[PDB]
Amino acid sequence: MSMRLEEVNEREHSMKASLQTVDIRL
Amino acid sequence: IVEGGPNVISIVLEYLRDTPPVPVVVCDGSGRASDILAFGHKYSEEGGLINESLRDQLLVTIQKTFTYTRTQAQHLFIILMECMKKKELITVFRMGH
Repeated sequence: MSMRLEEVNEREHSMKASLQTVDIRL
Repeated sequence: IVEGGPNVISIVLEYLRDTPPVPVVVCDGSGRASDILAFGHKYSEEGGLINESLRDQLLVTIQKTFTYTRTQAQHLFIILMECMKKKELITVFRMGH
């Protein structure tokens, strides 16, 4: 669960970066 | 250096080219300019060679996180590239023991 939480933290960091970039585009 | 305003970027340049040049460790996690120094240091190639995708990405995170004008965000990206160039003196404390 600790290593898979390291998955969820890194994956959602790309989700937060892509949502912020899409807000700049729109 | 932690957190740190717009001033700490010029402070990193003043300490990067110091007498003699001395290291500037930046602890991330706190945010603001220490995190753009870190997000540089992770993947900025030969320091000042931040590529084009990062150019727009770094300039979005500067113009959004600092809430500064777009000219100032580009200008702090240029001062960032100056500071990032000597990243061998830059160290990042990536917490997480």
